[PDB]
Amino acid sequence: KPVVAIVGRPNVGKSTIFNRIAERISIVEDTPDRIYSSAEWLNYDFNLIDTGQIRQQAEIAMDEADVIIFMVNGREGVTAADEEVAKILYRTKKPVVLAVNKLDNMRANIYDFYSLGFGEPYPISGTHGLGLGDLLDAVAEHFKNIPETKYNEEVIQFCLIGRPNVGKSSLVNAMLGEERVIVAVDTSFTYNQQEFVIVDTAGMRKKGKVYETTEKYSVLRALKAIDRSEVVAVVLDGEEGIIEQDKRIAGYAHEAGKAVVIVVNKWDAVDSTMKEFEENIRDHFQFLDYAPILFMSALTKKRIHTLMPAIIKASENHSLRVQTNVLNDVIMDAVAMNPTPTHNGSRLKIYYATQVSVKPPSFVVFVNDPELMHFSYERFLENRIRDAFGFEGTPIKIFARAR
Ligand SMILES: Nc1nc2c(ncn2[C@@H]2O[C@H](COP(=O)(O)OP(=O)(O)O)[C@@H](O)[C@H]2O)c(=O)[nH]1
Repeated sequence: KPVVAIVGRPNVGKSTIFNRIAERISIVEDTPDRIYSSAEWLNYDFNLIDTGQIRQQAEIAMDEADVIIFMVNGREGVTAADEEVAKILYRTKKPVVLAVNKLDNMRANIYDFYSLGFGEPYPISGTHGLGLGDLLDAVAEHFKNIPETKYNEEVIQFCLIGRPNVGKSSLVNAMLGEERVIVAVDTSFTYNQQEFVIVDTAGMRKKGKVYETTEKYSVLRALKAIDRSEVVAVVLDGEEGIIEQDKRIAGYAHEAGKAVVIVVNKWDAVDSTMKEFEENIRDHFQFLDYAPILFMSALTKKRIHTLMPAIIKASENHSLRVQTNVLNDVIMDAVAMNPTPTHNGSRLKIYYATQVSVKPPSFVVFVNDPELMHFSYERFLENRIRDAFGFEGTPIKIFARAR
């Protein structure tokens, strides 16, 4: 069932590798010309795809395929022509893997290929079919995060999670009632003529034809939605306040690496009370600090509009992709301020940094010794980055590898 797309500028072995992991399909059940299932022998199954200036491939590809293999040529390196393909493929929420043709994993030791910014290279000799098992290992994993429900990439998916009676049902409509908004297990609406989807909106429709089973099945119901949403809205109870489950479902988002927002509903029904309740939230949600605290009301529409904007802001950042050149200026700037730690002689060195993921954005820092980068410096960098391009709404992770 999964769908994989080899992409890259022409004359890089795209056509070679395809035959490696190729029989064709014709008049059999499908959601599509020129589709193939995986080379039957192979460990796993999925569909391959022929995509038919390369902008046409790149879009048609990321229209119809949930894991994309972008393939350069390492005979003579990261071509000018290549960097524009990457630039096209930066506009996708789907995974991407980096095939580097004709190399020894040795000839692979090139920071240039990391720059392109889709993570680690995976070298592949093509004629001998070396280094390929690792590639399909790096691809297949993503099959485990492909949702069985799919939308156009320009659709934006989100959810209103929390404990019961807090506002979830009331508050969804108040938004839909606004004139900017224009009205299937989910609600598929538009705002400013742009598609939107509140994921599992039967979190409302089910609970009122059905006596409330128990905490377990509803939370699970919610965490399953979170797996499909890009922005979560953790929507509290303004009278009642903090607890277990709010935190529990809200902690899963950060641990899923999800764009979070903190809505405080039933604020009409509240009599300094903000900033004491804010730092009360920031105490008990001291990981969610990037995410903004909204003090709206569903019942009286108070600040109801302070919402879809904040989502778009969070959704925009969750995707937001930084230039490798600027980023390193920021990082070189980091150390000149605060020198790296001493481990009595052995000091940490930061050679080179680069973006690799999004949803949520993720950076690798290349160093002399990974464990020498203690978490303290790791966050210092994180805090520096956020004072540069904001990223206010989203989590970001910072891995680190030996050069
Ligand atoms: N009087 C009163 N009304 C409540 C109480 N709890 C909930 N409600 C009402 O029921 C609604 C519950 O909100 P809802 O959006 O359904 O939250 P959800 O059930 O978690 O989606 C509120 O807007 C309140 O008017 C309560 O303790 N007292």
